[PDB]
Amino acid sequence: IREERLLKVLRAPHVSEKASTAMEKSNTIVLKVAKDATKAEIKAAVQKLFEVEVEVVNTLVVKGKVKRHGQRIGRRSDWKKAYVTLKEGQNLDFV
Amino acid sequence: MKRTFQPSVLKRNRSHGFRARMATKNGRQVLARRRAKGRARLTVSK
Amino acid sequence: AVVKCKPTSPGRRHVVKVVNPELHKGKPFAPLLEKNSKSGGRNNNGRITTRHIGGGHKQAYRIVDFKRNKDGIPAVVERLEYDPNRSANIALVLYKDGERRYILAPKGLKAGDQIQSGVDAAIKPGNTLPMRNIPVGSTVHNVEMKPGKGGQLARSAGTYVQIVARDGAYVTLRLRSGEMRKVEADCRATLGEVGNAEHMLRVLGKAGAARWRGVRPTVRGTAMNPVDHPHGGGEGRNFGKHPVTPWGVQTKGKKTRSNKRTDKFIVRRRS
RNA sequence: AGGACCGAACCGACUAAUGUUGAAAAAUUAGCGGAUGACUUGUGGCUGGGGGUGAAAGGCCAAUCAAACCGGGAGAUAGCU
RNA sequence: GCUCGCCGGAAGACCAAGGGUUCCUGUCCAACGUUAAUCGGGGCAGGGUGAGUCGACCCCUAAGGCGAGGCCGAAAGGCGUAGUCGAUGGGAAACAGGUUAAUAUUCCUGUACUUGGUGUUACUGCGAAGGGGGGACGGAGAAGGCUAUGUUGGCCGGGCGACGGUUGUCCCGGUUUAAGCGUGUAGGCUGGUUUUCCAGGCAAAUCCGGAAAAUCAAGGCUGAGGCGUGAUGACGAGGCACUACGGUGCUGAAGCAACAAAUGCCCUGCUUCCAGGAAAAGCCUCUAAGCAUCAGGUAACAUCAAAUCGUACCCCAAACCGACACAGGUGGUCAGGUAGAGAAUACCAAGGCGCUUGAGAGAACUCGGGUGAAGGAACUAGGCAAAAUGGUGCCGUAACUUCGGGAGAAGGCACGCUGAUAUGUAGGUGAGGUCCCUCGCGGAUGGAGCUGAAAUCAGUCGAAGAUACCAGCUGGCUGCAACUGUUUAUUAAAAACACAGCACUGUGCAAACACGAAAGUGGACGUAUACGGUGUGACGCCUGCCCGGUGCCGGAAGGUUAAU
Repeated sequence: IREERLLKVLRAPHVSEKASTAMEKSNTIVLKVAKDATKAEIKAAVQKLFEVEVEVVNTLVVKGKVKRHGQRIGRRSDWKKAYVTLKEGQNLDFV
Repeated sequence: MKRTFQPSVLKRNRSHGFRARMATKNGRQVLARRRAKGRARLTVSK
Repeated sequence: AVVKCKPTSPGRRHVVKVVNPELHKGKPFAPLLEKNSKSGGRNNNGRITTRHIGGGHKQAYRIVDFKRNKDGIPAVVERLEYDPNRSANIALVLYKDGERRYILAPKGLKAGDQIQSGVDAAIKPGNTLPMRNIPVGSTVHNVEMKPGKGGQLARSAGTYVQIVARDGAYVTLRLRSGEMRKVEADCRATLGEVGNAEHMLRVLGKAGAARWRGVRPTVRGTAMNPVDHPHGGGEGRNFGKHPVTPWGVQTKGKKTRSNKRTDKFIVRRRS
């Protein structure tokens, strides 16, 4: 793979109680990634950018909720969530 | 009792879906009329 | 074995069924089978072009050889089978070289019978040959109307054709309908008759039976409304007109045959 | 063996009452007919209005049918109110 | 929180469809919720859907669709060939336990499995869009083998109990454990093996089919379940510690046996019937073009890959279809106890609910019921509705009949409990032992335990023993229709329609006919014992007269007549 694509994959750390739970207990981190990225590219991109060892990447797609602002009905955008399993010898960095 | 609309997606889309219209002269005329009235959605699509 | 039923239920009463004990119980010969779909009597416009058809049990097309063109090579009769596609029974026969074909099962045929086809063949039932080599007056079935095309005439159970004349290129046949027709002598035919001639005896006894055979109910015209039929409603039971088909053409006696092509062949009408 | 018998699911609709600005634009309750077959039901397909389809009642074709629905001719015509 | 009550072949649990966030938490109460609402499927904010092995995708086709060329058609367009799509069908593989406020066959623990890619090694004739097998198929029936599952006993933990009695033949609870891997049983199917020839399988074939010898009798294929392992593991009543009283952590007994038993599996089997019961790919083999120490194939070990999308929640419904939080409608799956023929019914279990206005009063009248003196259809269009009948066994049963029926005709008799025959019988299952063995999931003997009808005799209670729910009213005469069916969705279910059968008539195959300006298609891959049309409508007895009228069929002599 090209690195240029990589740096475009990973949007953001996902923060929540489930997230923290897996991160502590099972050694796993949770990411909002570009809607189109795949398990290959996420494995690559973490292993590259955080420089730590990925075991496997499980993913899902979150359908955005439907909202009302001032009677108007909008739709929050979709996105993709990735549970990323780290091989155990790793210990977390948050930058 | 059993009413008239028993929904199905595959049915809905084969009957009225975009491609189904585009198949024929008449259908493309429908899609012409709609584009001319300026609808929000032409056909039934998800 | 044509047999009546003891009436254990009103339906079973009039039923006459024809049990041929000699028939093969168990599956046909697969490599000789085809897929067949029922049309509901409906053409490629989906309209009903022929009424009263549909339902019926599912059937598989047995591929029956009407050309009988594998020549001068003896073949022996392995077994008799039931063909759902037609009135008559059929035979599964084995040519010496290792080929099997289905044929129409003629009378006098049973497991073990040697038969054969070609110009040279002996005259005994179940043998086929071009007709100038057939004794005049002899009885035959599965007759072609054009050389090499395959059999068309007398394929039904018990039917047959008598050969009444040989003149030049044209033999004259007495057709089963009673009508004298010329056919060119170079068309192969098959000796004897079609078997299971007792097919016509069997009685259905109950509407359900007819419905298995793919036949749907038939509404008498004069029962319908004046819009649906020419025979039309009336108050109570009323007729008033000469009988016609649903499209208005006169029935009960009107000759509908029109061809000027095939005329030179037909000697005389049936009567 | 059976368009066999008794009988639940299942399919149907014979009577009675209630309901009739309904709990329901065709139901409910109590009984009633078929219930291994001409049965019943799921998914998909086919037949289109001077047509379909009809075990035929002019029934049925989107709660509209002795000729559907929608847009057009169209401001049809109306010695009638 | 406690009692009460309803559903339990559902008012429970899981899906598909359809919906699309309704899921879970916090927070709020205007509107929404037929009342209040602190509550909600309402408002606002946050969280939530984790897959090589579950689905979709994908591979393969059905009906049907589109359809290069092609045929046809004023134009648009119609039909269809090669193709290419199209699941409701065929196609590789994962299980038990643990965990969240909300996902889990996906996460975690353990234990596996499949298909591909590269690699090595050993061996090696590999190659297809062509060939052949396989895939691959109906209804009905039968009943033998089992399992899910349940009941009792043994076992283990606890219990001596608000009121007489309860250290016992007593009471309560648990007695759970999968895929996989090894084994090869009840059963089903089939002769086997070797050699020579034949060209039928569009060309080729060592494979299929055909023929001929030779030879052997066991051989192969299939197969539920059991047993073993999986598992010193898990789960496990409970107990011991702490607790924000919501839970967390540790510890952890027994964990067997007999019997009954499916509608599930063996079984796509077996027996029988006629109405004669999909296609294609993966899959196995044969070779043609070809390629030959290359390539490619076979096995073991290593190694990598298995992409993407769906996954929350509702689905007998307050979330789908009905304008509503609507007494309606919606396919598939699971199927506990006692009674019972039963998935009916009545009462309960697991589990879910009390149907989103109450509170009084206890008139007329309406609705849904219960009971009734004496009479018993006198009611009324009409016994409409109500009542009554109602079960199992045995006895009994008419005219008439197409000999089957009618018939459940009608009518009647016994029916509870307890004891004995027998401290539980007839049967059903079949342990221990002994013998045999081609030694095993074997055979015979064997009868402990376990289960368990029915009857007879004797006694006993009650007005009543088929005590409830449940569960035929019957008979006599006659119209019509033979019969089962079908019909006016939403006032008509019939005597109407269909019907098996009967008759007429058309039609020689490029069939009549039907749909199409045409091509084409149905009729039919049928062929006069076939096909269409009309009438009649089982069966039984029969179907009489009339050709003047209209019609149809035959005739060509004359008379008459169109274009030219």
